[PDB]
Amino acid sequence: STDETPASYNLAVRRAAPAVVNVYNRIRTLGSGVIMDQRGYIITNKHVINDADQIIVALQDGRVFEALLVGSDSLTDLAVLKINATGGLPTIPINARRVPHIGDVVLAIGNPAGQTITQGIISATGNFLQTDASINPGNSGGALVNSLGELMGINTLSGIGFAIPFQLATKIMDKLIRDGR
Amino acid sequence: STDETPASYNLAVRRAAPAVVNVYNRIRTLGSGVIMDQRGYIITNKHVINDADQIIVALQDGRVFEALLVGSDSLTDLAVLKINATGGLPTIPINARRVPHIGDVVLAIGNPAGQTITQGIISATGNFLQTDASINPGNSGGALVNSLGELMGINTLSGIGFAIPFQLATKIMDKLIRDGR
Amino acid sequence: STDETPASYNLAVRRAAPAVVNVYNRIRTLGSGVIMDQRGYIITNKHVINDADQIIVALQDGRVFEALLVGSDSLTDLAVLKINATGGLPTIPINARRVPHIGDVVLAIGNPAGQTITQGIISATGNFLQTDASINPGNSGGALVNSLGELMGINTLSGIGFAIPFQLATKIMDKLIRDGR
Repeated sequence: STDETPASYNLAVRRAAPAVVNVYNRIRTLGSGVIMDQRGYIITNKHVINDADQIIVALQDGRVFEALLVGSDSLTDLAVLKINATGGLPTIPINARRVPHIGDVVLAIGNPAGQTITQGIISATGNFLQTDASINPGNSGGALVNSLGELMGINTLSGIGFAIPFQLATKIMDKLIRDGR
Repeated sequence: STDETPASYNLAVRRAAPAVVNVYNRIRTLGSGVIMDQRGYIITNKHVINDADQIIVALQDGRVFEALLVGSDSLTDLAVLKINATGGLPTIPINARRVPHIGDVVLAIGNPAGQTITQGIISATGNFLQTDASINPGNSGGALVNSLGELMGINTLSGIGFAIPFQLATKIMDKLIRDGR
Repeated sequence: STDETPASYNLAVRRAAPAVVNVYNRIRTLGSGVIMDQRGYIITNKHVINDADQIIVALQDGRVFEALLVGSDSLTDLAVLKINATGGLPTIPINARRVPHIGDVVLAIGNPAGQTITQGIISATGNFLQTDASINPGNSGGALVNSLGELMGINTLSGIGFAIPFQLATKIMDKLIRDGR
């Protein structure tokens, strides 16, 4: 037993969990969020930031920034936030070439802090992406990733949970960065 | 990440999901079902077909047949249906030599349409077979299969779900084909 | 399909399930328990044994002993029991060198009898250890183990379940064996 290695998805956790953050109002805990790029853009659910006097974001490595709302799309309950990149921001691994398949193992990473991670599969490929991984306020707005750590979706609320396919989330983010809502 | 392959049970989905079908009344959605053989026999739960004026079955590939009730067993809540085989029916993979073991990974495949798939293990080998895979109306009457795609059980209703061991389901089906109920 | 082997965690079940036992009052079913050593010591939840006129323990191999309460810690809801070792007691595999990581696959083994086993991962490493494996009265007081079979925690009550890290459980047990509560 000692020589052999336990089955684990910790690899995906190490690669992806650093990029998932807390999101607060100023002090209340709103929900989770995901760092998408070095520029300092962050995706979260619209309902999380719907009534925020001031928005604060907290990484797992201890850093704490203030975020400004870039914009939101009601239809997808998504919202993009912006923060100053110190130089060295942890970003969510993304693979635009990866094709999500039904039955793929997925971890739902959320940060209501500690950090909570649940495991499931893709029930139905994205309409949105379905998974039997628990999706709750604690991980709403966080990332859904495969065993590799590659972003599959953004966890959203409202036995089956829902995430927004990463391809669509990318596109919505871009269009929100350029135009606004 | 791009070079490497995600952990997935999609293999089992491709092998088994084609054989799981919808079941309707004529238009209401009754539940799920499983194609067992080329002859055109289909297992579903008795409660699904309990009050059907007319029974319709819908495959994932787009075909739609009418089904006639062969018979049912109250004790197992099972029911066998019959449809004309076009020539080329997708059937549920079965291995009579395979011995289900506790801890075996299993996918519960149901078709309330899209098609919903959940993942778990065998908690207790069949009394019936137990699994922590979600078993709900959406997948009641559908198939439970291992990572290979081999039929383990027929999902049934009434944290733990229940499926009827494929060995018993086979036997009950045969006896219903010969005698009736 | 027949040549190939199903994905399974049955290995861990065979190695660990023998050591998980039933716990009764004398006849009511109280909960689950875990055999820790050849001496005949057994960990269970304090709430399970809180009001026991007489305590009985039942192994999976058919043997039935009476147990005496060594002591308990309210804070961890743990309780150590003692039974005469026949010679050949099945004990829960323990690895003091093993470091539990987030994302590790874990089976929650409980014995409300049959024996119920559920699967999940470590959401948060132990405060206590979190897992999305179902933790219910049926498996409260039982073992949580990895794919190897190595004890990770003692399942406890009160979408996320809780287990007491095996390192802490070991220490609490020792201190209860020496002093009492």
